[PDB]
Amino acid sequence: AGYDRHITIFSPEGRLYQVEYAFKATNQTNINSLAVRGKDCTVVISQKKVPDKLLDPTTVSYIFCISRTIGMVVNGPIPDARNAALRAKAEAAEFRYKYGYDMPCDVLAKRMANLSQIYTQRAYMRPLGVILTFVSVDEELGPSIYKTDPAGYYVGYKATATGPKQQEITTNLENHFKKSKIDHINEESWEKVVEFAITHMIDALGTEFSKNDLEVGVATKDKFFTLSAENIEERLVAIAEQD
Amino acid sequence: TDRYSFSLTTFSPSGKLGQIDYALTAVKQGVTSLGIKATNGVVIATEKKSSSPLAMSETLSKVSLLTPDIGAVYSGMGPDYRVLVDKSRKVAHTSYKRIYGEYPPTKLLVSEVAKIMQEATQSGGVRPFGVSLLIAGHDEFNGFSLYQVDPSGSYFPWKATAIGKGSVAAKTFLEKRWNDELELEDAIHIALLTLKESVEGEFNGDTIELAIIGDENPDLLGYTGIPTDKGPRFRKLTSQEINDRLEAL
Amino acid sequence: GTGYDLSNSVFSPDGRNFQVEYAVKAVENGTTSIGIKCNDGVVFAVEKLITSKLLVPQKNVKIQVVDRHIGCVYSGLIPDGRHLVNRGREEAASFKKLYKTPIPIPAFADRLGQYVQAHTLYNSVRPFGVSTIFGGVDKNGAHLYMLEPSGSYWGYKGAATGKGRQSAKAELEKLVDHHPEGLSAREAVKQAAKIIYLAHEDNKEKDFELEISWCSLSETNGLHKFVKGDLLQEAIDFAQKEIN
Amino acid sequence: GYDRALSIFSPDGHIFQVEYALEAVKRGTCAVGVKGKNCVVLGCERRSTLKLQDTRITPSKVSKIDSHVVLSFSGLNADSRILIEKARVEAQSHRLTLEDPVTVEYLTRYVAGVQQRYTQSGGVRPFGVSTLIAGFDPRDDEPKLYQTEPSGIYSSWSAQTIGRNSKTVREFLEKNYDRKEPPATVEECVKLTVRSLLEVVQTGAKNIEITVVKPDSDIVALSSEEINQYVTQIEQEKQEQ
Amino acid sequence: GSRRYDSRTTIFSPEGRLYQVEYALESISHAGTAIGIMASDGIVLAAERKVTSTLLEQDTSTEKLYKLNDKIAVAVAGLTADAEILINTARIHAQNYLKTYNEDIPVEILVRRLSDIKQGYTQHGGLRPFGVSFIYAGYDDRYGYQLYTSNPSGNYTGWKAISVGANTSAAQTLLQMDYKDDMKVDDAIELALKTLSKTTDSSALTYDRLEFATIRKGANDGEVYQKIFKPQEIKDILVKTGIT
Amino acid sequence: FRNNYDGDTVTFSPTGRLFQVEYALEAIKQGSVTVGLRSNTHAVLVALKRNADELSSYQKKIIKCDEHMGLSLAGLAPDARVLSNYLRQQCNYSSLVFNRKLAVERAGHLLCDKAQKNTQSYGGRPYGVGLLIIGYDKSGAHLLEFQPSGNVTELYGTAIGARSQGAKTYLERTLDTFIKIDGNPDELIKAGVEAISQSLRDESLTVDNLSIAIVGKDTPFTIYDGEAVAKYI
Amino acid sequence: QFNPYGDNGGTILGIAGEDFAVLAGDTRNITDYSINSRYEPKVFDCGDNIVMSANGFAADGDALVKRFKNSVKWYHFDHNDKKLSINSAARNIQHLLYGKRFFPYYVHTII
Amino acid sequence: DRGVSTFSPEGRLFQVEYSLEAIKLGSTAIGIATKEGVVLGVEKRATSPLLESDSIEKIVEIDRHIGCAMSGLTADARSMIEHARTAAVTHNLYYDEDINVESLTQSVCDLALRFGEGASGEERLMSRPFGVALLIAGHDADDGYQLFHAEPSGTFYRYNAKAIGSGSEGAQAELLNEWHSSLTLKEAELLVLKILKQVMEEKLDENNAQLSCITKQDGFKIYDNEKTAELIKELKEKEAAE
Amino acid sequence: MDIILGIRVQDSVILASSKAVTRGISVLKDSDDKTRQLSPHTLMSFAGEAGDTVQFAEYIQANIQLYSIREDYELSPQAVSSFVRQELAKSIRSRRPYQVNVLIGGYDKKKNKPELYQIDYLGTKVELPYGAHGYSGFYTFSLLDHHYRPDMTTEEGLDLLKLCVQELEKRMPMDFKGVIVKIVDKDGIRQVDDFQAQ
Repeated sequence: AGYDRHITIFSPEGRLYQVEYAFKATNQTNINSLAVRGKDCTVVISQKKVPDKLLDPTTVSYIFCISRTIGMVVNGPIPDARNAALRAKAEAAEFRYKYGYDMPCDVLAKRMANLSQIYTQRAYMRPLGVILTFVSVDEELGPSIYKTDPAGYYVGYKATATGPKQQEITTNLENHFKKSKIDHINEESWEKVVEFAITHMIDALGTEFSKNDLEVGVATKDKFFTLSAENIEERLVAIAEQD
Repeated sequence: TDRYSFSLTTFSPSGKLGQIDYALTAVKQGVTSLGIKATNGVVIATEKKSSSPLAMSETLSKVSLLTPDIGAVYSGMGPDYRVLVDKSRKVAHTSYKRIYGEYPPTKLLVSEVAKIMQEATQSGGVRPFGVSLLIAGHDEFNGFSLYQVDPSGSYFPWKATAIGKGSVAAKTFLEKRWNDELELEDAIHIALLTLKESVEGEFNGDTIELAIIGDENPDLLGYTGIPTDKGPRFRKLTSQEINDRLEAL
Repeated sequence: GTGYDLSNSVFSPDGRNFQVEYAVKAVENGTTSIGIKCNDGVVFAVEKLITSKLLVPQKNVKIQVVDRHIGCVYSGLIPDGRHLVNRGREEAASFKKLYKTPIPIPAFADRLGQYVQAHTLYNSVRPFGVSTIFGGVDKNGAHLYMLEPSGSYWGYKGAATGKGRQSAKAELEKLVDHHPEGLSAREAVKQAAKIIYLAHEDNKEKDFELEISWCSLSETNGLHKFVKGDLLQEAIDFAQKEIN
Repeated sequence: GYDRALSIFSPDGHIFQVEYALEAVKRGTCAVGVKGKNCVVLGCERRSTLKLQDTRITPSKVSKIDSHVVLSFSGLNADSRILIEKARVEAQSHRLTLEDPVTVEYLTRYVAGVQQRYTQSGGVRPFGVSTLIAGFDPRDDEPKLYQTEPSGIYSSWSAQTIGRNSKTVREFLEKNYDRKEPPATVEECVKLTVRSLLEVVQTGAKNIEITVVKPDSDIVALSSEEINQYVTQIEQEKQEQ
Repeated sequence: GSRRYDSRTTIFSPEGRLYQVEYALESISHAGTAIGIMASDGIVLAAERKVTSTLLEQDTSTEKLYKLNDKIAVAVAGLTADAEILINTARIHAQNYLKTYNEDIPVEILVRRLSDIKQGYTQHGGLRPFGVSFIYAGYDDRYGYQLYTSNPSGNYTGWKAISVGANTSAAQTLLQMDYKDDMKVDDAIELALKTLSKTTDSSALTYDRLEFATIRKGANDGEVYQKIFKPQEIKDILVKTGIT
Repeated sequence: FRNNYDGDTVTFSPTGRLFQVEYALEAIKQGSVTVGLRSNTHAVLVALKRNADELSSYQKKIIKCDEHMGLSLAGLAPDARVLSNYLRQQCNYSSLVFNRKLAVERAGHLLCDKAQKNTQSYGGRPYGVGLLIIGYDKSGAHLLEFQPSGNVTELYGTAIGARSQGAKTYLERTLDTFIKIDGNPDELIKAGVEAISQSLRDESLTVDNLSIAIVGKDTPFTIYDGEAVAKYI
Repeated sequence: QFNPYGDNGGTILGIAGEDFAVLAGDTRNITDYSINSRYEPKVFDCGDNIVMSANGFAADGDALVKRFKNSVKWYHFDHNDKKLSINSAARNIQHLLYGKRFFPYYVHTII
Repeated sequence: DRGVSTFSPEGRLFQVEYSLEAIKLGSTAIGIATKEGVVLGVEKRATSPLLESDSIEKIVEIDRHIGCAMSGLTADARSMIEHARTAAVTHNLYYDEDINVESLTQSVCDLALRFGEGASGEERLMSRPFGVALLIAGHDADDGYQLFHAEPSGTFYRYNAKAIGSGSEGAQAELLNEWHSSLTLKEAELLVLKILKQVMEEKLDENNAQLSCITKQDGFKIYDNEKTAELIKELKEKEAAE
Repeated sequence: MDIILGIRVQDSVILASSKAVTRGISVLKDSDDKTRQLSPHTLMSFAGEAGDTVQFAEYIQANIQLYSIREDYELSPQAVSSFVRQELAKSIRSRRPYQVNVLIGGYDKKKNKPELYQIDYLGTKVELPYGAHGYSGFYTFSLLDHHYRPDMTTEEGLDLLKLCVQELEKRMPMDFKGVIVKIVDKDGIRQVDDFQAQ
């Protein structure tokens, strides 16, 4: 009559409250993130909020380069975010050593999702309060987005969004794909795809952006990289001339 | 440092095992899935419940191949099912194929899956699995079979059954329509009719996952050369193959 | 029913780990300490409450060295800080053994990051009762870091924690604004002394002892060294001249 | 593994788990033992909640540890098997290294030690068993009777009982058994054993089993009729008076 | 730590009973009924399935009667999963005995082993007991036909006729009324059906809800035979006694 | 209040306190009084010993660690044994492996790190004893105060135990007088005995009751008992 | 293959008198045909009025003397500064040596 | 529940204090030291007249020069005695001499703290403290005849005289008055009997009371039932006078 | 090696074992009983490596005596032999295998038949009419091949052993100091004390 909400055991209704409260934890950083697929690229966008003037902005980041090919964005407290990062980086390197090819995006998602399921079932391990969005241009499946949560769930996406205002981004993105009647962003260069992601982010949040408010990672053939404040600024000048 | 070496599932004064009861409640909320056994095959089906319009439900397999002749589907907690599919596939090799040089018969693999679910019912520091499984298979000396596996680790053989959200109404629909002389093509027809009652939303090849355990597929083997290798009895129907059958419904 | 604050690795309904927040309370309860990043290094400073005339001066050293190039200072439960530096030293030695190079600062930060974070994952351990300020010089510039009991850390232009964190953070912010190009190591030593003296207003009931250490590429060759003698006295003199 | 301290002290200096173990001994069927001049007699009661059993295959309440020492118990039957097995092994181990069978004192001291161990080890509850251990030391013609309890304490008795209504039968033995002169005959020693049981047992055709151990590994279990003869005679002793 | 969530499965009530054992027995009293009856020339095992559907398969199913050996079989009342774990260790123990001594395991030895494993979960480990009761039917050249029972408390006893599971009180009265020592196996089969028929929680007693097993000595072979009754064989043995 | 939070060591209070550590500190406060002090040439330990009866022994509070080092206890005697015996091993390791007398400051750091571990892990309790360590190494005379929380502090003089506030007040006043007792053992012991009387309050200190330890420049760590302390009364 | 032993030469000699006892030893230390040291002390004061020498392989000899000195130290700690009687030392050294029965100290030792 | 080795707000170990209450429920034990030898005495306390009183062994030998008396949960003392005996013989094997009465005790007390439920430091596996106190009495060359009291806490006090168990505070009040530095061994013999007679529930005799001593010359010896009865007879006649 | 012989007749098993124990150039004992009683109706004789010989025998003795008490029953010779074999067959691939050869001589009270088992140090068990271990067999096997009949009385069996012992005393280099002879029948085990100068 009390302790079924403290550890990961079933409640009379068939629920795991520790897992539910872990979802709540993912919204603690108050940051929204989204991901979109281009013709041959994949873009992650995340908000960057630096409340302190004493912080070094270049270290405040929730995007991680897991391998040469895989990139990951995280919603949730940073200690948990970096816990998941290091594990994923280790898991990717180990995969390469044992199997002789680079770990595909969707497999690393599965492996991380499986690891979460464990903290869901074992009592001494608490779930991590994070949602992990893996992106790459996989050599078999093309541009790819895969996302895992504290429940141990994971699935692929045409596009995705995560954060406090997640629902507004999602229905905005759906409405674009109904009109376009296809599941990707029809553009050759990744530059315009990044431009699309920001444009459709502002539109759904109703807040303008400067170079220090955002954070952009891009995945291409044989490379994943994160943009500098200056590359974002260049990209912001392009969208301003559009309207 | 895990100090949880005691059971989390124990007996209450009434004799109930609380955690197993609660695991069954979780399965009850889960999406409806079913199984039907024909004279010349078995069919297992479920609904691909979309978590978002943006998600790609093709990447989410609710149906899984265990051995080339054995398949599985579920109701309840997806995560739990996924890791169970992984363990079951491995145990089929380590406890059977690596010893006897052939794939385990349906009853024994089921027995081994059940065994894994039992341990979570008793081992220190764990909760039961929040899934019920439906396993359809074929082995030379038993023919076609279908079993249900529960969170407690119990398994029963079924001629036809359904689990989850709308099991009660589905079981009643199956009793009316099942006979011991059903062909496979008929068993698929019934499966689609039963599932149409559970789905409120879109009912098509994209929102329904459906697999069979039937005849040997030589074109799906991948190689020719061994006469005593004729290929998998498990086949997942494509989005296109389901829609063809829905047009004559 | 509640009770989500009785065990370490437990989430409360609002997504928080209450035991970690309680650890912070022990940190806020502690002696104030700071860090300034300059154009070629880092400076560290700490308050030392003189409870009795029987405390031997210059002896109860709170600032610790990791390897030869990293300095660490912390607020809160002192023994927890030491344990964390002991781990740091092992972690650094492990790095400078597999790889020949002495451990990079971002690298070292994460090593402490993951260790502290590990103490928020299980109910059989307690979180750390310290916020830690550490940094030094490596292959590409100087770095300053601050690490919370949650395992959270960021890079800093200036950092502060403890009883007088308010006063300090305000003082540092004026330095960031007024000196955009950068402060020099020599100046940052003098300046740190003022920040500790001004942050003492909160704890001003008992007298204190100033302790400064620094790591500068052109002033200490990139090696962490303490400030003693002439430069230590000059810094106190500068702080005393701007406290009047 | 699991090492939770289950046997712990309470505010007034009691180990409640050891205390509750005795409550299981009180629940268990009655057991008695009286020592004559040249023999020890052990007596036990059989329950009759259900009577459709097979007595041949169901374990009789008096166990043999070695060919010269026996053990009877009151309490949880499943626990007692674990104690019996361990004592049987130690019995063999002693013959192996000392080249002589165990004394009754020693074999009791071992059992008592096992029980005591289970009262200050983590992850275990104490045994819900008290034992009566009886026999003769090798080359010795002097009778031995010992009692152990869940706390691990042991002592030797002229006469003793354990289990349900042992209070009432100990009462009987305290006024009847003479220290000046024990029962001189093997026959009259069994008489005192059945008499003391008939207080608690009810008129029992079964319900009472007797085992008689003499020196030099001479142990024998009495039949229904042999016991019945004592039952037929004892109840005719009262009617004359 | 974990102290807070520990059920403490293996401790005594102030009364002297074992909580978990008692509650596991309460669990079993709700399971399907099983019956064992010993005749002079063999043994009979019979079990009631409990709740079943029309669509349930009975061909492949043998969920309550399990073969341990060429000469020993069991009736299960309780959790099937829990039971299979115990059946499997007992199947192994029998083979170990045969490997070691080149002789088939005597029935009580196998029974004692299983009862000791059950007793284990009663004194140490911190794990819940097995929610299972067994009826053992077997033959050896020492005692001939033996019938044993074992429960979660690790306790075993020998029986001429016995029941486990649901309505044992009612079933025990009806057997104790009609059992006699000079019974023949075919009379014992009849008794077994007659008992179950009056203590069923169902409308009528049908073949598909029943499982039957006999352990005879071949009335021509001169050696011990086991028989698990096939669906049709129960259907036939049900018409003979006039239940249809 | 604490109820629910005094649980066990691995629990923080809402205010940020560790009650198990605090309750350990309380066991010291009810232990018998002991005083420490030093100049530059010598370091002095003075402990008042507590009996259980007039028929009992005055249980020893001073333990030798190495030829140059040792300590006094207040609180749980078993725990002082565990800690001193750990310090003996660390002193010995430094002698054997390095041929180096272990520095007094480094000895404090090891006890700190040992105590800290008992305050962060489930199952373990904090040590229930406070320690005064005197030593003479390569940097002159030293006196350290140990707290079960892990807190170590070097001091000119100090006191712990029952009524220790009188001795600590007196020592704080006497600072400039004792620190300059260089090259005279007796006159540092004399200052120690006058410090311990400020915490007496109840009884007169006697010949089989006082404990004295000294170490310094030309003096190895040695403990005086019985008729050997008669002069300082 | 690596050989863990060597011979460092030297000779020791002990004689007891009525109220005294002497323990002597040459100060020379050698390897094969080379002199390592003309003055390398081999007989040590171990405290408690005991003198000891371990002649043979000096590395095993120094380990043993170091281990006995340390044994004396702990005998004082564990037994309230009691003196180690020479008969007790002998027995203690027996145990020190026999501990390495299957990989021995190559010393002939006198106290 | 709440941890085993835990501190009360008063700064004491729960389990240890509760264990001290269990010793108070034990049978009385009384030691006295002289310059002719230490003397031990215990109350048998047979719970039933059928109990063969001489099987109550509450006095044990550790070595020819070290004896031991118990009080409380006596079953616990079996391993304590085992470790006392072993240590005494091991010391002899290692040093060709007798273990110091002092060093012998210290070793027993090292066991006393060896309880817990977790790992930090050196590993000790025991679930609860011992529920028994010990009196340890003997002689060595260094410090003569000695009497120690060893509590489950881990501490040991040397005593000129000590009582433990049920009527210990009453006995300790009497021992305070009756002890002096120049008692003869026989005067300490009668004393144990007098103080036992007083605090026992039963009328003291040769069956419910046992005597033991230790001299340098004859070692440790348990008094036989015929010898004890003579001293009780001697005591009764000396009480008759004044 | 020492002499370990065994012969099964109509209603009994007879075991004959050398009395000598020799180490180096000295005969240390001439009255050594090289046998153990495993149960009332089962006997085992043993020869081989110095220490291993008795240690194994007593380890087996204890194990069968433990079984006897546990089950209040005596195991058949077949059962006992199968136990001994398994024990040896285990040790044969261990760090230091037992080096003991044994003969098991029992009387199956259930079958009313004598049984003789020969098992060597490797765990090679075989049932035989007559058996021998070591160099003894090189003389006795062919002698018994000739003089053995399966229906002989116990008295005739002792005559047949005497013919082996005389042969071995004539043609073998070792003085094995005679034999101790034991009978295993329906009435258990007994020793033929007057075999020396019969």
